[PDB]
Amino acid sequence: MKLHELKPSEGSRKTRNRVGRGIGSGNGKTAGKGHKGQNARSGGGVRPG
Amino acid sequence: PKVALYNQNGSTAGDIELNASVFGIEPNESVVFDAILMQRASLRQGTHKVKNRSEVRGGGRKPWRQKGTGRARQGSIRSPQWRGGGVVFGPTPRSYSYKLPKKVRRLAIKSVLSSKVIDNNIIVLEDLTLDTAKTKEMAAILKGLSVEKKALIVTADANEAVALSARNIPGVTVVEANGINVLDVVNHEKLLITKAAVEKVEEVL
Amino acid sequence: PRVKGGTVTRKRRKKVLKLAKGYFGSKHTLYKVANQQVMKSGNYAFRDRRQKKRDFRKLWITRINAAARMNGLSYSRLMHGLKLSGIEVNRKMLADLAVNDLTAFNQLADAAKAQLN
Amino acid sequence: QAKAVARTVRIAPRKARLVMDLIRGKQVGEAVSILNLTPRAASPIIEKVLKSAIANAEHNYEMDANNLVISQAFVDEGPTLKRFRPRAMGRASQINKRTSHITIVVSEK
Amino acid sequence: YAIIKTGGKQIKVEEGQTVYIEKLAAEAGETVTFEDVLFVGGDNVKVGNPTVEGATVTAKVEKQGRAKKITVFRYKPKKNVHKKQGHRQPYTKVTIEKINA
RNA sequence: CCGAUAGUGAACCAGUACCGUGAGGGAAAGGUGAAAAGCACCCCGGAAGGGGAGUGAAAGAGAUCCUGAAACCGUGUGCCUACAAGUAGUCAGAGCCCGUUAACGGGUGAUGGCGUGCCUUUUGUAGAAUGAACCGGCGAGUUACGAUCUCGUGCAAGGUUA
RNA sequence: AUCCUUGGGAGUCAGACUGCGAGUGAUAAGAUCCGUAGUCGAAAGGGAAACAGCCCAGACCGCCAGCUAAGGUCCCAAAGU
RNA sequence: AACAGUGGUAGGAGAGCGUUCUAAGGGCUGUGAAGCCAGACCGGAAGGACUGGUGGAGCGCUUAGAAGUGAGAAUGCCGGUA
Repeated sequence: MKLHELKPSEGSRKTRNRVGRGIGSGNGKTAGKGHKGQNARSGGGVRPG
Repeated sequence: PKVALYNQNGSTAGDIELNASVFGIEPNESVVFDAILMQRASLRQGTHKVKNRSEVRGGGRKPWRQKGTGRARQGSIRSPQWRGGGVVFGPTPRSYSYKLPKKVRRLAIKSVLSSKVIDNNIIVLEDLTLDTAKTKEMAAILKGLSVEKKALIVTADANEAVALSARNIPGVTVVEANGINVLDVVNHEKLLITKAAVEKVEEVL
Repeated sequence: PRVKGGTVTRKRRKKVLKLAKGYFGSKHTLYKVANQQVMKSGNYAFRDRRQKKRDFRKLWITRINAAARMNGLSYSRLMHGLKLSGIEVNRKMLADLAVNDLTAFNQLADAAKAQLN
Repeated sequence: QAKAVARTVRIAPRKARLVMDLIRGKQVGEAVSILNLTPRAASPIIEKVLKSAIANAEHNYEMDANNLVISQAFVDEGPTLKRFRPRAMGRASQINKRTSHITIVVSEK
Repeated sequence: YAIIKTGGKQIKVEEGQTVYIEKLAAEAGETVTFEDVLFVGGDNVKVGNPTVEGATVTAKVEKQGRAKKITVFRYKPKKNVHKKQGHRQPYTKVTIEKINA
């Protein structure tokens, strides 16, 4: 591997979902959490079981 | 690998015979790639720190009241919404080292050495005898062995003769016998070895 | 690494304002009202790219009756005449144009009346 | 053609656009007489700039100073002082002490 | 003057009048005859049973190029929808010679 | 890691100024030039403030003193306007005026057809429901450590070593 | 051309209106509460003068192409005094 | 290449564009870098490029990697100006 041409493997790297930037990305305004619902607010969330 | 030996001047008749299991592997193109990247990482120091919202030395009383003036709610002075700061998440100092398995870790250096044999770039420098320790000796040898750029020198002894030279030579790096590693070989394009270190490296691994 | 992003905002502000010249008042001057008004004038665009395609026909149909009644026929009857005597697939801007060089249109209207009997 | 610049004498701009709009287009024998009698007491700020603009054209270029047409006369709001003036019931409003830049470009007929 | 279905949409054409129609390859530089002529005109050799049997019109294709860039931008006036389509349109600068009756 | 709304609150005579009886809160404020060569002399002006003259590469660099945007405030203007009802645009459109990152050119567009902002929250908002005076900058989904699934890599009833 | 399992991954668990069938109501309500179907919501276009729910119909994009649906065919305003 | 599709909130998946820094060399700068303003140029968009003028010392490209990675709405914060 010449350090110029340093390309990764076939499908081992993948971009993080940058959540909450702009409308047209998907998941911009509500940032995937949803609407009015315990779960959409900050700080969780409820106990697991 | 039946590469002809070098007299460091001659240079020279007589060829050496290397291990197929070390210098004759089809190089793994994506197992090498993982190993540069853990090598570049953790050379970074990780000393980036941000005074967080609590951690900012700041008065915590509310500036004005809750409800009753023509303003907003505006809880603390030193928050995230204010001029004073600071960053919400921020970078905190942290780690970057992590160890690959040795069945990878061998097969990285087993790959890149085997790759550079095919690309006609190993020049085995027998016995590396230097009669003084000035850098002008290594000026002539590298140019006399017709190499120009960044270069590695594998000394099986960690010589005071070799290593005091050639470091002021701005591209060439003098390496420990054990001290071979992937960001030295990939970076410096070419590596010069004693006859004794090929005995050593093929019986390191 | 700290990311100011001090330039990227500016060049987007200065392409919408490029697309907002000639607007009345200070919609052309400001940004934060202009980005509404460009946003209208794209949504106002696409509707009106389907009006000239649908309302220029509502010109030339009047510009047939303003010639078809010179020869004593109606568009509701004339476009039946061209559909029978002839299977004529004449463009309705161009059975219009047939007015620019009248009486080429009337001789087509002459072709209409023969199968109106 | 000549130019004089005032650069930060304390007056409001809008209290000096009005003195100015009996000048732009007039003559030297038709503005120094008019500025003395407006009375509009931002006048002798400008009249010490027009008359200084003519005696620029007197010394520096010798453009036959009595035969000049006043061409450009724009005035811009310069560096604004700002003071807080107190007010009852704890209001403490603001007073904007404005400053202007008078430029009277005097030119040949 | 000749009336031609190439399109599919119809053009009034005299000889020499530069006419923009669809992208048709024509290997821009070559010559193409047009094949659906209605209404010869002039001496009013008028159409009948559509398409004047073989009254074709030759044309020297000169340029094949794209139009002004047009920004298709539809947006829903609430609900966070934005669809911004840059768009081009391919013409062919057909130069027309020898209206043949 | 930061490059002056960041990084300590403080790159600057900062816990200063101010605010509080008092415990306490607590700022803003970087850059002439390579060096002062920091503008001798003449003209206007009481004096600041200018115009010539020299200084230097620059003086538009001359005291917030490199860069200087926008809101704003001007001055000139080329085209439109004093029978007009308008979320101010779009598509059509002659006249008039210019010649271009050479293109089915650019600007104003007399008038006609269509057309009630953006966002939140809602069953439903042009909304007479909330939000914003504008302009510029800062401002919000990670990070540490584990558990799970796909994807990839090495080795394969043997894999990793703290 | 869909469905079954299996795993990862979320949103909604307040809906409205119109017709058909029901209760409460006074066989009152753009009323409430169910079934069923549509549409809206998440749907732009044309109708219904303007109109989230009726009527017709689904917007990848350009055309100064043609044919039709609901509704129309004196002027407004396209099409038959 | 044939045939079909291509409205869309909450949401799931995929592909991209940006900005800052580091790593390979390769490549522009006093014969003028970054940034600024103008303009009728090009790609599906995010967006790029070119000529002019200002600006007077730094800067991009490719290929990967890290992330204080993107602004119109917080009665947000500060400053300026209405």
